[PDB]
Amino acid sequence: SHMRNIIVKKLDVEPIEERPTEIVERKGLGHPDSICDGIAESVSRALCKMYMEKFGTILHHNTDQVELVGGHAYPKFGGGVMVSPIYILLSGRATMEILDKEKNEVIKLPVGTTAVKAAKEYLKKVLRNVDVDKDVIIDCRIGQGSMDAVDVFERQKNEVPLANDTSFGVGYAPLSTTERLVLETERFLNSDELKNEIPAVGEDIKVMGLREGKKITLTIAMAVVDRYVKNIEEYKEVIEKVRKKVEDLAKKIADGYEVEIHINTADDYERESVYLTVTGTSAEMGDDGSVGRGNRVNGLITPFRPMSMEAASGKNPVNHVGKIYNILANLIANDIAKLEGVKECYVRILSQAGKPINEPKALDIEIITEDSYDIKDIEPKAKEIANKWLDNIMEVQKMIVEGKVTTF
Amino acid sequence: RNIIVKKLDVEPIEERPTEIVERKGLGHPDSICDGIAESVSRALCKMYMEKFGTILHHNTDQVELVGGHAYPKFGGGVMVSPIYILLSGRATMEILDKEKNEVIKLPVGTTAVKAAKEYLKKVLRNVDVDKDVIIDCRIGQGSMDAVDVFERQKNEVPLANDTSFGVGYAPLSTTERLVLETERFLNSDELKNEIPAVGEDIKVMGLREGKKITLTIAMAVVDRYVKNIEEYKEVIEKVRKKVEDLAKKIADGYEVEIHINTADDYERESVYLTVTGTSAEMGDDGSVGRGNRVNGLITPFRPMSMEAASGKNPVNHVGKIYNILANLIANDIAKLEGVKECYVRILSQAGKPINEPKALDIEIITEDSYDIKDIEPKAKEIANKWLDNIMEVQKMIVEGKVTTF
Repeated sequence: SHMRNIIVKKLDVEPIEERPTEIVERKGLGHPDSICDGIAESVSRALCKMYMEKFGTILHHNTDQVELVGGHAYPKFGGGVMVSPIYILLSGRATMEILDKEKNEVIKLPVGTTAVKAAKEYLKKVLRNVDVDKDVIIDCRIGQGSMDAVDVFERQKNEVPLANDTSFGVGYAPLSTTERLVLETERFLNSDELKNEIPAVGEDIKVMGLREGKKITLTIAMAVVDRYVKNIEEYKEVIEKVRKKVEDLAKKIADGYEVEIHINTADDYERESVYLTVTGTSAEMGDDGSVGRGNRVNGLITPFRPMSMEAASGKNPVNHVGKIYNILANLIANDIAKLEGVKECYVRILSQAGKPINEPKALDIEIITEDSYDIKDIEPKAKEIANKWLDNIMEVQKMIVEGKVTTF
Repeated sequence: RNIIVKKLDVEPIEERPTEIVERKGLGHPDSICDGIAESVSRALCKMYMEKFGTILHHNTDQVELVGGHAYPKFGGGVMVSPIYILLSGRATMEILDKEKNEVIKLPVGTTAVKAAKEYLKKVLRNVDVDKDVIIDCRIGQGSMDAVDVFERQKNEVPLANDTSFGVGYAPLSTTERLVLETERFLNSDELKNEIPAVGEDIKVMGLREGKKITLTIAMAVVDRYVKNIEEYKEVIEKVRKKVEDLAKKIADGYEVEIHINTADDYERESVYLTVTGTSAEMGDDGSVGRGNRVNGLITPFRPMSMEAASGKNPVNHVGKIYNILANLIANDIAKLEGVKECYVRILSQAGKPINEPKALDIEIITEDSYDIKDIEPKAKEIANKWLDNIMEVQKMIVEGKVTTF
């Protein structure tokens, strides 16, 4: 009986698959932009766990500022050289010290050391061929603010925070064939199973998908680790080996479509100018990176779907509307898309400033129905799903801190 | 050429119930970074042209602003901690004299730091670039394979540096024009000279619901020009009236509400006061490609590209060229009779000439009682016209005749 501003509307347009063209991009884990997103969010999570240990609540912070400066290297067949380390600057702000006037005590939290440690551990986790001791410099200019113990006491209540702004979030489901193919391609090429078989495949993998009717062209930029290819011959074999595996993958999840696969199209086998790297990432020299310039929270870049321009990674998981709403929108859309009769679902949430974040000014649910289905039969199920997620909005916070949802 | 044209049968933008549009003004920390990034690129282009008569490889689309600290006060406050800015990205740092067998270093560092400081002085009137701002530089040499692609056919038609897409659309909706022109007006020299209290950090958000547009402005006020809270209120109300008169010009028929600095607390005198005219002094951070698209707007009800045009080289970086190109094509197609709305998406393939996109995608919402088959060939010609004159895009960018944010 709790009445929210939820809107369910029938959408009478062509579903995504029936539209003639589609363009989808994904920047893989080792791409400099995705490295920065990953670090930003890993630092946030680390700081959250820090605050939770000491106070049992999360204090205010935002670490959605991370700059990766390309290093210096000299790739060579058989093994190249890393000349200058990658430089990474951690920025943002985080609550550092707590002033307690009553008991006359001052607590200070390991903001800087936690941040640097978290960033370094994330790099070790994803980049197989980067020695973080010598190949990376992690610097930190995160602001260290103070806070009254009184406000900490209020935070420990863990009530639903009030929306500090009029902001929005957007999501949709399900993923189209192209979207699924782009996503799973990057995931597969960065899976441990494949790396074991083809160690030459670096983590800096970028996948572009172009659908023309029922034909999908995949264009892949794949950084090759030079110590695993002793000449151009072996380099070529890596490309064709990967190609065949991606062909097999496309036949599993995009059967019925015509699939074309292009890899490292900028290569020139004649001049021996190819996508060769020492560390398996263009972060080593070729390409710089920063936060919020790549994937959206659903892990994709989709100019045929609605996209928020806000960078979710590193944002305050407590009271940043944009981050929470973009994740929540994608969680709601995903569940509604499972409902019988729903072919396509779009969710948009708009906050009411001054009101709890789970009491939005408007939540729009647009549904393309399957044939012979009545939107009015779906609507009550859909509104229930939305209200359920809104009721459990604090659990969504936990999911983020526990890394159970993606921010890029 | 791979030019695709489609009729798009959806509700036009103005007829949609809800519309949200944002613009970050020139003084906003994110737009500062975008502007600095492009200023560095333009400067390096000029420097390379002077020494070699050609533009050498670079991509300075990386600028990080770490917020400083300040202490604003009625009549004039003071900075406490300087604003740290890091110039980053790629550039041709040196050339090898194979004949003399010596490396010759190019003035990238001095050129970049100078271009950065000059831009700040141009967009932030009340900043002291000596004590308020620190500008560091870590621009480095680009990879060997990237420079190779850049040099393969620079003399002919350049080869795409990468596989990327830009987007564009036309025309602008009433809400979009209102947001865009609101910021531009308040950040115009004519206005700021009239009302020196108006800082350049102006964020404008437009929320349309039906035929009602709520215009929300966050405007930094320069504290040296407001002696008290009363004078502060006078600035707010004076700007408000200016925006009202503007709304009557370009948003006739719409109920336009105007909210300025909604977080202000007049009782506690806790308002949007600044020393420098930017929230960069308030510990707020900024970086490149976190704000406006090349059309100058953030538009979730429109298609967008995540590529950041600012700082990228105007020679072979499709992430810049195609976003500018898509906008140019969209504008022309929108002029055609029968075209209500136009959407242009241009995809590259790394290694292929920039005038040979993997796909040049066009969508058109036709006016009522208009055939797409009549408009279709008109659209292709416009697209072909521009691809034939793709080198003019570089020219327009280097000559600073187009915005990147």
